[PDB]
Amino acid sequence: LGVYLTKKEQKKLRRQTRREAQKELQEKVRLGLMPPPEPKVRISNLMRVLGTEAVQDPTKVEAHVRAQMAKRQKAHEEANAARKLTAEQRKVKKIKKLKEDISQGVHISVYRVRNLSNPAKKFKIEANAGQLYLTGVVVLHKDVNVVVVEGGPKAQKKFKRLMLHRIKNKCVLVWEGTAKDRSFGEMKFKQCPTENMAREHFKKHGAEHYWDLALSESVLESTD
Amino acid sequence: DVNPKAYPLADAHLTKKLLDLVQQSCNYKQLRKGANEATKTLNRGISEFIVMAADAEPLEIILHLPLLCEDKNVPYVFVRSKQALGRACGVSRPVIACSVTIKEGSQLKQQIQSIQQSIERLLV
Amino acid sequence: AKLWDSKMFAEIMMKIEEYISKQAKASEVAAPEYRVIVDANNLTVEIENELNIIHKFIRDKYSKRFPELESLVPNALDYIRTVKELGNSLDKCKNNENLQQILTNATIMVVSVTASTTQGQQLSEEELERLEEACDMALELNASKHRIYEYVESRMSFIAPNLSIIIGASTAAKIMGVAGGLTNLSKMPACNIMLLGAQRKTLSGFSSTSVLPHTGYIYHSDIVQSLPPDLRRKAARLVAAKCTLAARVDSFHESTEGKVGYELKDEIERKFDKWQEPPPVKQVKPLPAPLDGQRKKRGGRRYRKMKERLGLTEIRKQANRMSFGEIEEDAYQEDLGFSLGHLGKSGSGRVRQTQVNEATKARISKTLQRTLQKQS
Amino acid sequence: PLWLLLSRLEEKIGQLTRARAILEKSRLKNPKNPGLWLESVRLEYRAGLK
Amino acid sequence: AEFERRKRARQINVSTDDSEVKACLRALGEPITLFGEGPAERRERLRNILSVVNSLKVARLWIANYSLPRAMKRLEEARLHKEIPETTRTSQMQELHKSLRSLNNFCSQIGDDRPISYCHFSPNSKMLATACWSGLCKLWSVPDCNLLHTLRGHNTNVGAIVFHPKSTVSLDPKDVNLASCAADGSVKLWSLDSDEPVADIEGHTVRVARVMWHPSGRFLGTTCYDRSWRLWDLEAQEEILHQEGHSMGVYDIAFHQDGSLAGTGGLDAFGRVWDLRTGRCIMFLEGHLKEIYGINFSPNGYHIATGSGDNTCKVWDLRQRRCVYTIPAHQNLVTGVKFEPIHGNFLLTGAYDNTAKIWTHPGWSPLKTLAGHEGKVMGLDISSDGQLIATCSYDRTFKLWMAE
RNA sequence: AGCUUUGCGCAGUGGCAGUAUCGUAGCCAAUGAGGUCUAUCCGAGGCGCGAUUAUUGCUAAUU
Repeated sequence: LGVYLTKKEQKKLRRQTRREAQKELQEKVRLGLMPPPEPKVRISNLMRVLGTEAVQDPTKVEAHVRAQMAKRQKAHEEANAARKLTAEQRKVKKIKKLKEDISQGVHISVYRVRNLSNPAKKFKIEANAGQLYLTGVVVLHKDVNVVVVEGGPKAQKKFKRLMLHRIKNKCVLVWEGTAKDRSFGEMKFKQCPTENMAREHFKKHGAEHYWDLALSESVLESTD
Repeated sequence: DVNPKAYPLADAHLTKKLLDLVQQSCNYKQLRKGANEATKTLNRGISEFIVMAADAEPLEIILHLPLLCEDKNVPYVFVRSKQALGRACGVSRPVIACSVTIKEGSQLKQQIQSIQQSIERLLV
Repeated sequence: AKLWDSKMFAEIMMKIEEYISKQAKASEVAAPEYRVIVDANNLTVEIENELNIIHKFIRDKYSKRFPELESLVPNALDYIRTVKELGNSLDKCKNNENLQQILTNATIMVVSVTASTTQGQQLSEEELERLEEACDMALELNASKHRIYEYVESRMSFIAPNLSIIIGASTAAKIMGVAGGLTNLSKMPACNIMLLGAQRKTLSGFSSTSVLPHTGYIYHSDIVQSLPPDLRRKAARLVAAKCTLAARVDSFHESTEGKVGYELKDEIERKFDKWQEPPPVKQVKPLPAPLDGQRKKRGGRRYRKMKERLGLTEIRKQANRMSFGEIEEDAYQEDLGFSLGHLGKSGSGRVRQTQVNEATKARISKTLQRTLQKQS
Repeated sequence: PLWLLLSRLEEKIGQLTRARAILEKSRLKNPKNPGLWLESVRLEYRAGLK
Repeated sequence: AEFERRKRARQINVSTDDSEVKACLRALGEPITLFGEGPAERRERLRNILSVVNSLKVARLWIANYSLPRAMKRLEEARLHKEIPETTRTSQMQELHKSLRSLNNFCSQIGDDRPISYCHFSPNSKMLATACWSGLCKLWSVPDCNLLHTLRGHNTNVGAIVFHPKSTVSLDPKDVNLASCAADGSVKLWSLDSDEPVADIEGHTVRVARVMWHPSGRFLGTTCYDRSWRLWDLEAQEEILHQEGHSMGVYDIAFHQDGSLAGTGGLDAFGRVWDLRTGRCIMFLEGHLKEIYGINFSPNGYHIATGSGDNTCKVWDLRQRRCVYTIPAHQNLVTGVKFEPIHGNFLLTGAYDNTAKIWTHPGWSPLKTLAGHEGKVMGLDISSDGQLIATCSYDRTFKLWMAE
């Protein structure tokens, strides 16, 4: 139920925060708690700031100016690096944004592929499901290849796009839907030479209806 | 509560998602504010979906938008607040109707399609 | 072949539905009255789409005689009345005849002047008879449209009770007829509704401001026309927006009492009064007291640039110097005493001419630059 | 061309609803085709269903 | 020093409401308004201060007396079907399967210029009633799609219109024939000869989704969004049971062909099979996620099918009092679920996937996908003859399907 | 695992213009601000008032 801010509102906030910070710094300087700010000097600004000093001691003034510039650059780098996501912390943010809450419900998609012989494609499916927390099963038959994928809606959409455009016999979405609870674990890529034990394995998880739909659709396609 | 005339009313989660998408569309220069601009987008067929508020008084001033959406085959949804909808559009003034336009190659296309699918299965 | 054949069917249907409308009017003062209003408002669209076809046919036929009158008279009804009045004989004293009612005096003199050098041949007698037949049919269609508008305006207290309150029944009738229906009116943005009934009036050697452009029935409504001309555009926009709101309310047959209409009219009146509100009391700023105390002014890049701009330039330093005893020659008739001084003259001490300082180059304002960018 | 000609026959036959069904089936079998869409639009326009 | 106090004052959040500022100031005892102190100065002062510091029984008896003989007769009918040779049952099974796979879009008629929310077949399978969102109900001839008797309808969107079970067969056309539900909750009774409503059932202050008669034709079941479903008695002209068992709104109600049971499917994601004879929830459906938008008791008398937003059609067995099979039907929200009216020949499903599918009732395997339409299929119905299928849709058109 | 888009901050470097920058418990405004062009089309702030070296600070001189 958050409320967004208009661009004028953002400009007002930034302007008033910067003005408050400037007033605080000026008050600190005037009160004596802070030394007055020295003029900012660059190479092009060297003579305009200290021409009298640059004439007598050119190299000393050059060193002082470069020291001030390097101090500013070092402060900038320290501010940037100090506030930098640790390498493990980067993963923690990434490992969490991809973990959808399946407490409310799990989205299940069923795919049937004519051919899945390529080991590279098998590795692609397995790795993509593992990274996206897409628990499921792959059952290999002569023609039917039931790919049950369960997880979060974002992961489901990404994985559907994966086999629809990123990975190439054709790939057909059998059924996409939701269920109360998950019923399969990590990718296993079970080999099922015959239909009976494939149906039995799908019955072990209580999801034999996916196999039934895939087999019936494959039979109808073969007759067509 | 809300006016029963606004039957395709979104819940809290969909309201938040819709407001986020509206703000993103405003950032991408893909949004039209106001009922008149929504009508113009509907007549030109360049509207992905129409989001309108349920606090418009009277609500009949925007009840023509569902009819135009049905005629042009465009999803539409009702949000519970005309002040939060205006804020999502980037305008402090309340907005009772906003239209998300069609821009080819936009990075919001996937989110727009997901929101369209969510809306089209919520009306009944 | 087709338009002439369909004209008889259109006339028959219009007569039948006009008899139905007369019966409904008599009965008012299971065949409900709302269907009668819908039939009449569809009749308005049919009459418009037949009248424009008739006007195109007359324009094509009359173009052989006086081809230029179409541009001078863009209005369809005015075109038909003008070609009826002039006919085949352009110079037949028709200029001081009923044309003064049909057309403005300026466009009357324009069309007379154009007819002076028509370079168009006379029309055959069959072409004549066809032209007067088409003109009479168009005038009869216009009269039927006027009757339908009168009937609809008589019943605006029921079909659009809210929109009647704002602009009145007559303007309501006009906008409903030109929009094609109350439902068509509601499914239309307020910007388009404000332009309903607008005519692309020709400007005859005048600015487009004099001939009010983008002005429709709402701009000429009673409430909008009651404001001073400098506020009538905003008045038209606001009234059009509120009329669009009322039409959207009316198309759903809500607030039949007119509560929405009364609220919208009250809001419009309040906004009009605010626009007419007298200016507030504004304090007079006294002259600043003269000051002699020292004032410290910052330096830096901005001060350097202002010093470079306002500072004396070698071209101007040299033009301020005038030689002693070197009586020069007058170089500007229009202003005597003007001289270049030492610029390009002996005794300057400089062999080469001073270059132009680019810091003094002319530049335009930021807001002016924005306006120029917008104009592009 | 076979689809639209059969639909036009059904329109001429007087059973316009069968023509609507045939055109719908044609569009289903041939998705995103302007030719079938044009005839489907003309069928309703010629039937007065503007 | 005081500069740090000023820095603290900035970080202090103070309410922007003038009344709240005055209340907070009065709570601390300080004067609410100093002389010439506006709301902004009042807020500044608050900031500085904070920085410093009996008809039911009769109806049940009648329902029991009507239902027990019918349940018994269904039992002996099932026993006789068991006595029928398995070869004959199998043969008629593949005959039905071959007939279903030959279905085609017979006709396509625009019901109205607005989406059609419901379609119902007349008991004689010769008239079709379509419920539209424009507030108009229309009656259409089944063999040929043409309007024959329009209805003035409601004012809001019409949810569902259902023919009386004895209509067009026994009772006169001037009597009650149809019951239609609207989006405002109003329920109106209709006759085949009068366009205006015969009667207007009231009491539903909130929208009612579905309205369907009891198979006996005497009781009318209405489901409201008040987490309630009501049973209306035509003879008594008064609602009988306003049962409140659903946690959320109740969408669909299905009655038992025997008349003993009634099933309510609501937005609670769970279904309940109430007992019309005792008014107690005999069996509680569970397993569907998200709202259930469809339910229909099978003519077999022991199978229940429900359609929900899970893109699934769960079949529930009354004998085992548990779900038996979950059909993942369609790729969008499932609304219409209906069996063959005569027997458990097949199962018809419709969803927001702008398509309809047919499944064998015993095997729950697909036979023919009724592909077509261009909008979400809101509702469907199968005629008593069983070879007629009507599917209204968001496409503003309804279609008929017969084997060819 | 990288890559990349948008918005918001925080800084760094660089460029440009001081006839302009702000303030709004003043008013109006997507329920439409404002429309010379393109008007059955355009779509966002406008106005009034106030501050000022046409943003404001320090520093160094003379004082």
